Amino acid sequence: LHVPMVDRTPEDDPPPFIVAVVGPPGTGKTTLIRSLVRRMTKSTLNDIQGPITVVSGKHRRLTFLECPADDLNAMIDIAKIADLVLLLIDGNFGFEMETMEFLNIAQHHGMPRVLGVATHLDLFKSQSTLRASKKRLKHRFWTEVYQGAKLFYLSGVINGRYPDREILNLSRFISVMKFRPLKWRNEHPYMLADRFTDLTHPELIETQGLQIDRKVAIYGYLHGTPLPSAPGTRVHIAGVGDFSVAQIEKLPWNIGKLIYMDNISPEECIRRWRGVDLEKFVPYFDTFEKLAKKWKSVDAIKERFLSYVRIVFEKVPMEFVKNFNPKFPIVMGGLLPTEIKFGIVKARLRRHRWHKKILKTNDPLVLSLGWRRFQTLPIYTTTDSRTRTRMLKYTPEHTYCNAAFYGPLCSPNTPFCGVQIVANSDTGNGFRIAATGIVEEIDVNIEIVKKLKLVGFPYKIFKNTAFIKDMFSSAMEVARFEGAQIKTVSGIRGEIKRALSKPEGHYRAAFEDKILMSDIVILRSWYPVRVKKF
Amino acid sequence: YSTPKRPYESSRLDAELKLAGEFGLKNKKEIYRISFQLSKIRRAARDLLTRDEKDPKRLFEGNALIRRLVRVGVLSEDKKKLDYVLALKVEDFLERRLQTQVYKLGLAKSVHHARVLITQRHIAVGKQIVNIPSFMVRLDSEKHIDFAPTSPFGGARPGRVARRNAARKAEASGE
Amino acid sequence: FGGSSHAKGIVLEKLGIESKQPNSAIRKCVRVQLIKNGKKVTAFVPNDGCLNFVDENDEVLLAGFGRKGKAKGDIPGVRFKVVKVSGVSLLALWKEKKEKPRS
RNA sequence: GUUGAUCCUGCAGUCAUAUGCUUGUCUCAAAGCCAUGC
RNA sequence: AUAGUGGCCUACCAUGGUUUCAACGGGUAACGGGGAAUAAGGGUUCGAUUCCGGAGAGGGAGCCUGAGAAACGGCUACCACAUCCAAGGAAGGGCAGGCGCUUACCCAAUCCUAAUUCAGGGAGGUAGUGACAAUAAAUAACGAUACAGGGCCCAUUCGGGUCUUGUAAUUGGAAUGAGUACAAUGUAAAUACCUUAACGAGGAACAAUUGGAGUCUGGUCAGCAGCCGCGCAGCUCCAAUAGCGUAUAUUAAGCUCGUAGUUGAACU
Repeated sequence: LHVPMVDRTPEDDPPPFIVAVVGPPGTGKTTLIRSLVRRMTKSTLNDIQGPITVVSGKHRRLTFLECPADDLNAMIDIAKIADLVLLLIDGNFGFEMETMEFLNIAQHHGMPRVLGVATHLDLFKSQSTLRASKKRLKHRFWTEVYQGAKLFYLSGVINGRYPDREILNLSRFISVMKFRPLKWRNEHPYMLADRFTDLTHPELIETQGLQIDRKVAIYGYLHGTPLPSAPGTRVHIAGVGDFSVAQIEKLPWNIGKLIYMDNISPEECIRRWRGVDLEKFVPYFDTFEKLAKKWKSVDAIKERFLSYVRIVFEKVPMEFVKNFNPKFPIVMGGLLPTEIKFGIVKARLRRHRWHKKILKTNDPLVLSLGWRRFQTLPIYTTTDSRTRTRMLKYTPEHTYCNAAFYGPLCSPNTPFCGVQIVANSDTGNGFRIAATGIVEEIDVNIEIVKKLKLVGFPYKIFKNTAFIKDMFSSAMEVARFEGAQIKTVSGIRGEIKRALSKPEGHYRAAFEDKILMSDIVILRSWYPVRVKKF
Repeated sequence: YSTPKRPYESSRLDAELKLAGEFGLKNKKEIYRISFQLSKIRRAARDLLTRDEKDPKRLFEGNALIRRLVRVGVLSEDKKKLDYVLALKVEDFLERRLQTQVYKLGLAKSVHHARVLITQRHIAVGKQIVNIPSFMVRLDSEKHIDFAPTSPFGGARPGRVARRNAARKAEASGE
Repeated sequence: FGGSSHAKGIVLEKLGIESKQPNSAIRKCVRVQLIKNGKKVTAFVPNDGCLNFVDENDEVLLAGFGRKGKAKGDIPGVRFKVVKVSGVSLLALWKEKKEKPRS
């Protein structure tokens, strides 16, 4: 309620509005971008320099973003910072099991206002049967995924595309309908980059090499809670790593000054301002003659009763210069205290809809936590009695685990999205969604328990005079556990008496009934194995 | 239409399916709507039993109502005394359905086999192909109910599955 | 209720209600403050668990139980049941037919 | 004209509000804020 | 004075004119009627009416054209009143439309106009929009054989009555349209509609459901002895059917007098 309140007030025309065009690579996304900006600037500009600052008057300026459908990272990176989803669809999607999983990412990380745009349904359809298919898509999406969004249908008029009233309906929905607040986004300072300049402190043998990072001046506008408040704060560069900032630039008789002037002694602050340690809690007073004679009369207390940024970096290293490219959009985050730390985190999970596998504990998983993408081994555990007595081997449809792993710690219990990684040529989406959940709590130094099983198969048993035919081969083992308490999966406990110098399985023990002849007589509580760190 | 007064009542609920068992229907909606028309007639039927004998209302709105019941093919002409009109019952409108008259006239060996033969562009009564099972034959159209000129069982084409069976013989056994 | 059929509210915390069948498996209850009245009303979630789905501190839709008051059984005096978190209707999240929003 | 026992039987309706799920074919369902233009 | 008789207007003179089977004053939230549907004519709806009459085109006064305007969908000036400025000056009238409860094509017909047998018409006509409702019916029909029976009903009972039964692609031919597609009709040029050769099934099919019970099958849980225990996954059955629930409401068994007030004999 106050997290939406901090966002809207400084936001005005030079802070843009975030709009992404997301869709398949084959369709004319770029054509829709050109005809969309054809309405804004006068009638003829059909050249793409994206991302670029779109000056849409003094009322609302915007900035537009597209990303290719094969990039696994920035498809995630665009999803959490958006304020409008504009999806372009074909006449060939809807049960395509490998091309439309990003819908779940926008479902989980925060859904803004969404849009369906139908364009290739004219070159493919020629008859009255397109009307039932469009309404069929209205049965699927987006009317079922959110009640309160409009599915648009546009003509296929690829390059040569209209300026007329249909993008006045599109710019009607863009121009009028605004954004719903995203909770955990607006508690962080976060900024999209607009311009990007490389300052190298000109040519020297300490300017280029194998290890040289230079002063990058980056340029953009602010979003969320204010980042310029102090120099030398922290930041995250997506895909590259977490860094600090060196120097940030911003382009949109008094005791209160003398206290912060640290070349002045505090007795000179008191001395200039008019006219010893907190290890003594009780404050200073004068002598009893002075306070007594001074406070003989008590009259003196008788009323006392009834925008734009120019950000400087000393980063990043030389190998990212060789990964320079046209600006496939890059976003800056801001890390908080109790999240710069590392720790073991406990998080609730479940299995994901339109996913077709199972998850062992040894296959590492790619996790998106806030602004950070990290590969971590997801060791699962369950309780069965409001206390843990086992772990599991792979998270089923049967039960839904309590997952634990080690990485960056995240106190405010954020929602938690887990992608199984594929290559750039496996499905058609850069990831495929493995599981989703929520950070439940933070807990360092916890220890999982897996109860193994020493095996003894019964054959002929009575209560007091009890042997096991086949359970052991060493006598000194039983000599050590003679002070212990044994079991059976049926639930009538035993207590071993004495090894009796027979290391053949046969030895005398105790049960508080006679264990039955279709039972399994065992022993419990085995070694509490460690956590894989990565 | 109109729903009956009680939805679940034992002697009437089993009396549904013995109508659905003989005639072979699919919905009690197709039972209730038939009783609904029999409801509206019967209220009017009791109206002309109160008024005077040889009232022209009892003549013009009586006998034409009587003759229309002979015209639809339900009231036999021996019972033409306006006192059998109260003694009408539910199955007689069910008996004049287009589905059941097929089975009575040989040709169907079931009431469910005739249901399939209605909806597959088969049997016509006049020169109009009828594919609604409730066509309500008017008793002047019984001995015109017959297999179509097209749509085999009537000839001159054997049909897409018989021609496909002919097609299989020519390609593997022949050439 | 105030006479109407439903009331929309906010989770404060998650309690503990257990069972005897099939064995001691936890059936739970949740604590919801009313948005419109400020009275604090408990509720029950009829399913296999589903405490996992909802959260602390989110938006629910309470609903009546249908007996003119009159709590069902050995759950002590709980009169209301939960239908919708975030507008997406728990039963649809129960099968798999929806995925829950961000909050 | 006045006291008891035995036998028999007995002790749902709502177009009336909101909401959830699926429907191959046919027909019929202000005295606030602004997209925009002079 | 006007196109025109006329207190219509002005000076004179007279003191008059209407009205008890009823002048005038006054209410009907229906801006007015002829008319259109259900058809008691009483009534509902529209009178914002299919035909016309009164109001207003930012508010004012003056002025015009035409046989027909009091033209604002004609002009000048006044007043509120804002837009541009090269700083001289120039200019429009605060309007619609939409949300809050995405609107295109054509004069082929009718009629009107025409520099008029040409063409035009913000006259006119033709497509977008759909569970509060609701409409028809598809999801299969008919044959064949070998294995096999402790099969079904009533009393939850103690027990009794009736045995015509199903599991196997054993297996075979039929029959069809949901949909795919030229052609023609339609023809505002024209879209859809009425027709149509060509295709097209043995269950992965060409992918119905929302329910409901069930003393059923499984898994390591208070808490412990002298001995014996307790509390998601395998299917089966019942229901209407493109429809089925859920929550709230709802229908059916102290004494007495005495006023307003009320009621009360007979009879030519």
